[PDB]
Amino acid sequence: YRVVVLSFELLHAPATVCGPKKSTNLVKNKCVNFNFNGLTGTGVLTESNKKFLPFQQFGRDIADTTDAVRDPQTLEILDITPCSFGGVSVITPGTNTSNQVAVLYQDVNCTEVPVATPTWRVYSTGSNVFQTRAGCLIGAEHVNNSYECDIPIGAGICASYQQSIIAYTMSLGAENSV
Amino acid sequence: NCVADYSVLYNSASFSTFKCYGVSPTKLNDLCFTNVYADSFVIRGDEVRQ
Amino acid sequence: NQNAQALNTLVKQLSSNFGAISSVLNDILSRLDPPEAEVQIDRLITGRLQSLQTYVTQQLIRAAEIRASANLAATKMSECVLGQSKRVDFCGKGYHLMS
Amino acid sequence: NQNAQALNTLVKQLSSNFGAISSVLNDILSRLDPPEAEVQIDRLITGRLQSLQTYVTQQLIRAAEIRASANLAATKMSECVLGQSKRVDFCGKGYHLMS
Amino acid sequence: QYGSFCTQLNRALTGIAVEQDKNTQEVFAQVKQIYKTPPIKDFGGFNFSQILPDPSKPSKRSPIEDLLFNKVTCAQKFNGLTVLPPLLTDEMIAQYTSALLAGTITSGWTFGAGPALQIPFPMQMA
Ligand SMILES: *[C@@H]1O[C@H](CO)[C@@H](O)[C@H](O)[C@H]1NC(C)=O
Ligand SMILES: *[C@@H]1O[C@H](CO)[C@@H](O)[C@H](O)[C@H]1NC(C)=O
Ligand SMILES: *[C@@H]1O[C@H](CO)[C@@H](O)[C@H](O)[C@H]1NC(C)=O
Repeated sequence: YRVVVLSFELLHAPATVCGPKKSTNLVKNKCVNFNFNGLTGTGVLTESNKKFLPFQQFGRDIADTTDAVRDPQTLEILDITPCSFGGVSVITPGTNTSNQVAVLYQDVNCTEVPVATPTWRVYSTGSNVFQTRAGCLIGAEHVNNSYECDIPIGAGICASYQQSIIAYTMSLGAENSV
Repeated sequence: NCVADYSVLYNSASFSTFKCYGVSPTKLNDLCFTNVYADSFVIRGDEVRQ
Repeated sequence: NQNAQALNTLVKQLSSNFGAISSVLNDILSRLDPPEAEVQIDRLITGRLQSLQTYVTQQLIRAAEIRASANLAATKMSECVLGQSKRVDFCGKGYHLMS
Repeated sequence: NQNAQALNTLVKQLSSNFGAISSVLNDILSRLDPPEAEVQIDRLITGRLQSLQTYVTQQLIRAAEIRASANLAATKMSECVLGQSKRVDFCGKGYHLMS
Repeated sequence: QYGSFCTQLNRALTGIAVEQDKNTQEVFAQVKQIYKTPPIKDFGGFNFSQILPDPSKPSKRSPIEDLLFNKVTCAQKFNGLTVLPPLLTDEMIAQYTSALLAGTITSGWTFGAGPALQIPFPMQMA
């Protein structure tokens, strides 16, 4: 009988031995998955320079999350960065008082919120977006006047109910000089 | 430094159990592996349990 | 320091494979059959969840300790700053006057 | 509320199969032979044991916190009801008279 | 299929976080009103300008607090962990501390047991 065995020894994913017929152009900056030279992953792409050795191939980092991709055809270097993520909190008054609420996302920017049933589309784009260092809460009006701390939000912000939910900086009590 | 082209393996018939995948499940001809060493040899073929 | 070290320990547990073949989420899916790596996923998630439970328990212990320390801080602040205490070595060394 | 929630979570863990085929041991005995039911039951045992261990640890933490609260309550009783205390914010807002 | 361990872990961490928020609120928010030191600084010779906030620096802290904050002092973010901000920032905590300092300097000990009554600092020390 004729038998052939193969060594394999899978330790380095971006190598030179692969011939899939699929070909696609390179993406500069899009929050999309990548499959360059057999290496899979997700994140956003960003171009930068690094003193990489020529004979070497790629660079892996903590938790074996590679931060570099090289084009087999054209010689250039790009860096990767994982996508923005976080929880979403809901700021509500008493359920019997009213039904309207104001969500608060975690440490994310207001730009990518719309990207990430018909009533749910309203909160995506946002008509009263408030940007705060604790998070990007929407649906609550920002008032310059300050009040007592009713609902706890991070970094000295508090939301109350006056027929619309408002968000303000909490006051530390009435001032007085003896 | 070649194209591998493992799709030819599914052709013909007979062969034997692969009994060696040992990575993870999804698609066959995507990963680039590390090194493809072919060491074809001919035995009596009485038992391949070795 | 303890918080940062515990957090670093928690994230280093993703590198260990807990007896599986690989230890990364992308290497969870290459070419073989799901069950073959489903057990592998079972092995991975068991270890990761055990590490997470260990982290949560240690955090609970440390939170209880810090809550006790801060309750002491609150009562000390309220009894030494907001008044003069007759306790011997509760508001310093010697006869306490003000804080 | 915390005690009831922990108890409800502990009992609800029996529904989860922890990677077995069924959460009811009667069906495990009825379908699986004892040589294979031996290895199938192991998952149920380890999962329920893990749930019970987590519950016991959480209850220990809660009992320590409540013991701290009870010690504070006993101290306040002895120092405010059985006498008058000079500690400022230990007997309400203002100078203490009685409790 | 492994159960509901994740809900318990999330609940425990959330409980710890709210515990710390309420904890710092309990430690510092000991007064209902904000007191401020009078513009003229005379207390019989005691020099509190070293201990009170100074208007010159943009950060409303005291020179002891500046050393206390400077003396004591990254790709781990992107695997499923976040750090919530404290309920009240460092500026508000410093404002609470400044109010407490002004209260104990001017009123004495009575600002924590009712209305704050002024009294000269030499007499308070007496
Ligand atoms: C909310 O209002 C309803 C009135 O329909 C009342 O039955 C309920 O007790 C209220 N809940 C609270 C927490 O006040
Ligand atoms: C959010 O994105 C906008 C768009 O460029 C930018 O101006 C803003 O500074 C970003 N927010 C933060 C906190 O950097
Ligand atoms: C409130 O603050 C904003 C932001 O500084 C300012 O544009 C606005 O004029 C202020 N007053 C009112 C009434 O909105």
